[PDB]
Amino acid sequence: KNIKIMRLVTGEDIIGNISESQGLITIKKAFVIIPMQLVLSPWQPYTDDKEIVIDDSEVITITSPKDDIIKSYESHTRVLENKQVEEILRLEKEIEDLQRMKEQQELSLTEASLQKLQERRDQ
Amino acid sequence: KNIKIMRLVTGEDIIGNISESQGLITIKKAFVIIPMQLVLSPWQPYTDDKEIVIDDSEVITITSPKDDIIKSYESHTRVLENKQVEEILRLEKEIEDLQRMKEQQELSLTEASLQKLQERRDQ
Amino acid sequence: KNIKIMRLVTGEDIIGNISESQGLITIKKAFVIIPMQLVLSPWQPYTDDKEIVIDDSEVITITSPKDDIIKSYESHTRVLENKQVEEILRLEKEIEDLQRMKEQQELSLTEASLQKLQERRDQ
Amino acid sequence: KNIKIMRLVTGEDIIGNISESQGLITIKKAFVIIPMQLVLSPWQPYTDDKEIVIDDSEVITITSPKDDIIKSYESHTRVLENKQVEEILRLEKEIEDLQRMKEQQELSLTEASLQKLQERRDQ
Ligand SMILES: [Ba+2]
Ligand SMILES: [Ba+2]
Ligand SMILES: [Ba+2]
Ligand SMILES: [Ba+2]
Repeated sequence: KNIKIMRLVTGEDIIGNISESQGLITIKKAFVIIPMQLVLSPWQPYTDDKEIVIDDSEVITITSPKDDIIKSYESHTRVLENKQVEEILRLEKEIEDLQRMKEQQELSLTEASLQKLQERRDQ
Repeated sequence: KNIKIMRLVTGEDIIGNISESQGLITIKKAFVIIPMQLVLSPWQPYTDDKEIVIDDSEVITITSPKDDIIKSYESHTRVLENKQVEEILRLEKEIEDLQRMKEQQELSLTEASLQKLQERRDQ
Repeated sequence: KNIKIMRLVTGEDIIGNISESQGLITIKKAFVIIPMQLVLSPWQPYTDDKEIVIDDSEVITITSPKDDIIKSYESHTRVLENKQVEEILRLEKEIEDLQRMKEQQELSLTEASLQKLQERRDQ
Repeated sequence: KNIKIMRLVTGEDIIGNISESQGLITIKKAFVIIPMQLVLSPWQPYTDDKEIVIDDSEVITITSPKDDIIKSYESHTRVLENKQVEEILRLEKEIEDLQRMKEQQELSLTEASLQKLQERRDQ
């Protein structure tokens, strides 16, 4: 584990897990720090990739942060995971309930209705 | 000691102690100069590192400043240290007073209460 | 254990743990009973001594109380201990947090600033 | 030195230096504690005696106090002495100034006026 803040050539502050292998660096769980206490936002809200590879030629400064920001970052990154798991449980329960109710509703049906059901499902 | 102002590719003015060793330069006690008299702000308010290493390919101009800005910078950099030391003394005194008062409060206690204290502290 | 209410020559009612050895009696956890349900107050709010020794020549009547007052006295004397322990935990946690924050704040300092810190602490 | 609070048969709280020799006790710098923070008042504001001798048959409880009251008592008993010394200096300076001014005023006088002065002073 290695948490190091950095400043991008664009002019923004990125905090996350860093790995510098061969110049090009790998970033995990990156967060944009908005100056405003502190506010953190997702860096790449359009991708699900765990790691993002960038080039060291496009980063200005890489430095270790103070402990308060470390605590805030850890708290935020565990709250997000907890909420994600809670939503997964909610979705699974709703899916199970809907499937059971649909099964019971479909159970009471006639033969011709079942044939029409199959035909329209095929269509 | 070597104080030289510089202009970054972003378009900001940085004043601080500079050391140019092998192209990449080391900066200590950097300050952003805001055009407004003069106003100075911390450059990296999220890190406690004494020195920051940047690349000469990302700096436009490095030049020595006039004496008025030198005087203002020295005054500001000593005022900050003085205030830091004063706050350290304040915190130490408050901690000592709180510890002493807690010790006297805990002194007056019963055996069963002491056992409950130890159990809940262990929990 | 022996709980016996008594009436003082002053004209007040004291309830607490009693021990009559050689005329002079020892009282622990004494409480003044205010006639108003029942209201209890500390008897000696300026001392931390567990036991107080008084003379039997200065007490009018010593008698055992009814069960309702015993229950109220026990409830009050456990609530006070519980609140005392809770406040001890609060104070310890606050002291630990303040000490940790002061340590991190002092960690980031310069040599001359450290020397000034030591000199002013000595003063 | 021995500071012990006590409760009198009258029903008041006395704090001061105590000495128990032969039953009868000696009290120095006694203060009445008024329940209201804490407020202290002189016990015997009509006498200048340093020590007052009372009988143990007229005191209910004698117990050691907590540290906060000790600190307050010491602070008050040094402030009173400091103010007393300051007033002594004020009075001495005023007396010296008045004596000097009277001496200079009396210096310029005639022989018959001096004789009348002596006669009326004798009267
Ligand atoms: Ba770089
Ligand atoms: Ba250049
Ligand atoms: Ba009796
Ligand atoms: Ba007595």
